Formats: sequence, structure tokens, C-alpha cells
Amino acid sequence: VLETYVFQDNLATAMRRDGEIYQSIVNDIYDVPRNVTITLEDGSEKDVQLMAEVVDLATGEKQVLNDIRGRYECYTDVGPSFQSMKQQNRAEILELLGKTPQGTPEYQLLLLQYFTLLDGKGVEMMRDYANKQLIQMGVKKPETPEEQQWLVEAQQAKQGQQDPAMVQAQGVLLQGQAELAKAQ
Amino acid sequence: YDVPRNVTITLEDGSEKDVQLMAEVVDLATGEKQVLNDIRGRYECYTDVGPSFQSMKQQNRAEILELLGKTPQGTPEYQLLLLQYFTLLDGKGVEMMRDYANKQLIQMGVKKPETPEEQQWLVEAQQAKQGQQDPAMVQAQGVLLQGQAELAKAQ
Amino acid sequence: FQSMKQQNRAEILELLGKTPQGTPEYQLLLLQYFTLLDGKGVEMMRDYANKQ
Amino acid sequence: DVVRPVVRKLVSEMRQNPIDVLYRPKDGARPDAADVLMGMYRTDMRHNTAKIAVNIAVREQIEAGVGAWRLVTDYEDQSPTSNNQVIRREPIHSACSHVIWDSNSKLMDKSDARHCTVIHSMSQNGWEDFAEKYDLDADDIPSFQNPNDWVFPWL
Amino acid sequence: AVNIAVREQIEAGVGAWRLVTDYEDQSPTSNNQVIRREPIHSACSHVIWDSNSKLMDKSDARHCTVIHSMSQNGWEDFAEKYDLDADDIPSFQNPNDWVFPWLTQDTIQIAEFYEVVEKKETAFIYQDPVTGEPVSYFKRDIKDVIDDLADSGFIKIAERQIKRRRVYKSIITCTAVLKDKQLIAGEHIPIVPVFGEWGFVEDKEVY
Repeated sequence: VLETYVFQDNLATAMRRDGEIYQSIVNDIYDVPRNVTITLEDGSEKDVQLMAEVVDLATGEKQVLNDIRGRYECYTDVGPSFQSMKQQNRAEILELLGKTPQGTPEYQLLLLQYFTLLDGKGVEMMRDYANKQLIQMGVKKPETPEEQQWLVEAQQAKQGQQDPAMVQAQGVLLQGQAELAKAQ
Repeated sequence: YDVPRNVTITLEDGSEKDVQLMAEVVDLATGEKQVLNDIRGRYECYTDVGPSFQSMKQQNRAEILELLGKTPQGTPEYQLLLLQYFTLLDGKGVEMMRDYANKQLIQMGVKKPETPEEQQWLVEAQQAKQGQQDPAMVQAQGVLLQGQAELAKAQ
Repeated sequence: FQSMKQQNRAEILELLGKTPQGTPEYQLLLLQYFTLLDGKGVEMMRDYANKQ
Repeated sequence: DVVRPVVRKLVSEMRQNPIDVLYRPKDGARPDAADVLMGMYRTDMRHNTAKIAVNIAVREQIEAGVGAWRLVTDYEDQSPTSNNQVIRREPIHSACSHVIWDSNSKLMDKSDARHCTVIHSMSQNGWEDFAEKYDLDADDIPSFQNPNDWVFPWL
Repeated sequence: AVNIAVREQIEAGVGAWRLVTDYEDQSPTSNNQVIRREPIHSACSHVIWDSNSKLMDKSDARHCTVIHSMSQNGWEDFAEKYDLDADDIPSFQNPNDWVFPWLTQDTIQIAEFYEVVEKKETAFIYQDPVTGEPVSYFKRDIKDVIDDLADSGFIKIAERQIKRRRVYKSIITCTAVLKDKQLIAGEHIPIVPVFGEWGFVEDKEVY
């Protein structure tokens, strides 16, 4: 003429080459677990990840990995730099919030952003609150048994205790006039 | 290349509905190597010009974003938003949102459940909608129907 | 236009630009979803529009 | 220089609007007939080589006025696109002198051309690599018309 | 390293990186190993790519030479790290000149020669007992030490030839090769080039 756009795209291609080389090195030295989601028993355990990893310990010395040819399941791309996966997920949630109006998904995204919030215990209160809210809504899968207890409490509170008002009153009328039938 | 052909079939007494099968025919030569099998019905696509995408998922995401830009905030807007959440990125940070969107779309019945957990979700949606969600004023006025029919029976 | 589907889609878009947000607007939106592109990413919306 | 900033601006403007093929079905084709071929095209033409070739052709078109590509078939045993084979788009540098189109072609895309000659300039080690790849005799050094001159005093 | 490459690309027009494998006993990324991206200064003169490569990312290049300029103590450090004879001072082509009257300039310089070869390799097909009928594929060149141990638990279904690229590094001097064909983990040359106004004019690279 940004002026540094062609120099930016060249850097992007360099990053793509770096990603390809890194993927090759990872497949060659690193341990790459394979997701083996299974539904054992009579349909029990649902669809849950297991993250199977296979390693062999040589009797002589050292260990060498076991990676299948199903290794190139990811294609390199270009994106903003992040220090860790949590920051990447937080940026995803913020972008989605910017891409979502103030409806039920907006509250969902806000709670999910509170899920991936920082380390300090100053926000531990809201981390726990967001966990509890998401679990009580049933969208989240409870892992630790206290979350299962929260889910059970939510189920008991929703069922029976929160009786619909006008529907139950009109059911009252139903019962009463059925009695009028019985008494003719 | 090997180009599969869509052979959508309705076998049995109208069962199995319209579902794709993506039939692919390959011959393994007894001597060595394999040779493809492609019919002359190959030029079923005409070349056009569009923006470059790294993968088909990005193309579908761009389609959904354009449709959102072309749709007001109605029921189709929610449908498009849920479908955009369907084709979201790889990270498990949005796994909860992907699962929620899948469950919502299946409960509305627009989506076809493939894995049996989705079929279970659809079954729960059907049970919740039928009977449990009794219309309020309609049921009250049916009450009045019953009561005054009783007034008829008692004269 | 490259094909007849593109011509019909342009017709529907122009008519939508010539229609207020009433029942015909929903009709035209559903008809636009009818003639939408090939990818199965929009197969759900194509089927939903056909059903509606 | 007073012309080079203009060339840089044009190249940047052309690079900010990437273009790629977008297959669409025929008038009577199925509403999902073009998905598989389009997906395989995205699979093959997503590596760095395709983007670099397109950028080289665009830069030469801005500067020289002509650019060219070349699609070649190759065997990939690990992660193949289809049928143990992949398609890549390698670049051609100085397409004005290294690509010899038919003189009877009257179309911009050169689809009327009934023959084409591509001149390859490679180093000695490149010559042995080429001979090994195509099963040629590396001892017999080839010769052809020199596409480029020696106006600049290259070492 | 990225910032150095960017600055050189802005100024000189070319930059480069290097991905190296190393063993980290405390806090490793995976398999008691880590990967880091060391920088390369003056990539124009210290990285000599193949002349037959016609791609900006230099993926077509089948070999690459990286020239290292290091001080004396750096030379003993290099010799100790790579198990070399520090007494024999190496020598190579001087990537840098002495146009500026520097009070002293580096003398000990050595070069590492990267090369990649694409050849079909023998891969053994195994049956993972845990997964169940998974037709797992593993390469013989990697697990030649544990073929016997893998047979104790896995089932060798069949044999197949899979074509893959292997990267070899050889530390060289102008008089002898100190290390010859040391296998590198990656499937590509680790040096990642960054270019600016790249292009070819008369079969000669101009950036």
C-alpha cells in the first residue's frame, strides 16, 4: 500500500512448513495416543474417550514408540499464536460470544468461558458456579462424584418440586368435573 | 482416482428410507495392482470460481456464516446457529457446545440420529413432547367439554 | 449465470429484496434453502425447508 | 524505482483475494453429487506447493504478463488422497520462455492447444535426480534450446 | 527465532529456523524428549539450500547445508555435545566477510549437511490385542530392536512396503567428514526458510 501482507503470507507459508516438519518429528519421536472410544457391555458406558497409548519397554535398554500409519490425520493451517490450549479455547469462546446474540446460547457461552478461566482462586467461586450451572442444565457430563451429586440434586429439584402452575390447576378442574361425571 | 457413486436405495417394503450408500467398485488384478471402475457418468460437475478454503469443513462453516448474514433473527436463525456449532473446530473446549447443538437439533427432529445415543436422545425428546407437555388452555376447555357432557348425561 | 440453479437463486434473492417480512418472506426464504448448494453441510437445511 | 511500489501493491491486492475451484453439480445432477470430488480437490490442493505455484503465476502475470502451472500424478503410500495416489500443483518459473504453447491456439486458457513443450533447467545433481526418477541414463547429458539468456553477468 | 527471521526478511529478504530434538529428563513434552526452534542468524549466508529447489518453503530441496560460526569455547562445547575431537580444529567456507574492520573475527567454523532420501521401506503389519482387529501398521526400521518383544503380545498379520522419506545429517569439513549420515527424527529438512520478494528470473534465485 496492511502493507506487510505479502510478507505476512510468506511468514504464514513458513509457519505451515514448520507445522508439517513438527508433525513429522512428533510422529517419529513423540508418543501420539489414539482415541479408541468404545461402547462395551450391553450398550453401557456410552461414547467416552479412552486415549489409548501403546509403548514397549525393551528388555535390553530404553523404549521405542508404537505409532500407526494413521498419523497424518491433521492438516497444517495458520492461526493466531497462543501460549497454551486454554488460551486458545478462551479465544474461541470469546469469538463465539462476539458471533452470538444475547439468547440462551449467549449464557451457555458465558458459562463455558467461566469454565476455562484463569488459575487464581479469586475466580474459583465463579469457576465452581459455572460448573454447577452447566451440570444442572444437563449439558455437561459429571466426572467427579460431587458433580454427580449436583446433577442428582438438580433432577430432584426439577422433577415434582417445580410443578407447572396453570397446567396443574386445569388438571384440578379435570379431576373435579370427572367427579361430577361419577356423581352424575 | 476412485469416484464413488451415490446409489440411494429403498429396499424392503419401503423401509430404510432414502439413505446414501456411496458405492465404490474396485477390481484387484490377479497378476498385480488394481484398476479402477468409473462409468461415463463422470462429468456431473461443472467448474466454477469461489473463495479458497483449506478443507470442506471450512467451506461449510463459511456457507453457514453467509446464510446467517442472509437470515433474520427467526427460527431459521437459531437453526443456522446450531448448524454452525455442529461444524465447529477440533478443540474439546467447544466439545460441550458441539454436543449441546447436536442434542438440540436431534430433539427438534431435523437431524437424523446415526449413533444409538442420538436415537436415545430422540426417544427422550418424543416422550417429553408427547403427553408431558399437555396444552394448558386446551386441556382446561376439554375439561369443560367433559363436565358439560356430564350435565347432558344428568339432564 | 453458470447454471439454472444459480439463475433461480438470483431470482429468489431479488424477490426477497422485493418482499417485506411477511408470510411470503418466509416462503421465499424456504424456497431459497430449497435451491441451495451441493455440500451436505446444508443438507439438513435443505431437508428442513422441503419438509416445511 | 517508481514502478516497483505499484507492482508490490498489485501483488498484495491480488493476494488478499484468494481464488480456488468450486465444483457444482449439473442442472439434473443430484443435490450432493459434487461433494466427494470437491473434497478430494480441497485435500490435494491445500499444501504449500499449490499456494506457492498460484502466487508465482500471479506475480509473473503482474510483471511479465504470463504464468503457468503443472499438475502431475504421484504415488503416496502413506496418507494418499485416493487409490494410493495424490495430485500436486508444482510451479513453473519464467513461463514465458519455459513453456512453449502451440502457435495455433486462439484461447487464453490454451485449451485449443494440441501440444505443449516445457523446458526444464536443472543443476547436475538435479540431472541425476531426474534420470533416477524417470529411469534415464544420467551419463548422456541432455541438451535443448536455452530458454534464458546471459545478459546479466552471472558467475 | 521467529522475530529474527522476520527482521532478516524485512531487511535482507531471507530468514530461517531450525527444529532440533533433545532429551529433557525433568518436565519433558513427551517420551522424555522436547522439540525447540533454535534461530539461525544471517540465513542468507549461513543456510545454503539446494539449487534445484523451485519452492519458497524449499520442500523440493533434497539437501541443505548449514554453516556454523562459533568461538573456541563454543568449539569445545560442540565437540563435547556431538562427541567430536576438539583438538582437530575444523574449517569450512567462510559465510561472512571482513569488509568492516572488526578487531577480531571468528575462525573456527564447521558445517552440517542435511539430506533427505525417499525410498520404500519394510513395514510390519501387527494386530493390537487391546483394540481388537485393528490392522496396526508399524515400520521395521524403527522397531528392529523390539520385533521379538512385540511378537510377545502382538500378531504379525503380514508384510507391506511403504514409501517414506528419511533425513540424514552429516557434520562435514573441507578435508574430512567427522560424522556421516546420522539419522534425523524428522521426515523433512528441519530448516524452515522465510522469504520476502522471492522469485526466479533467469533460473537464478532472487530475493
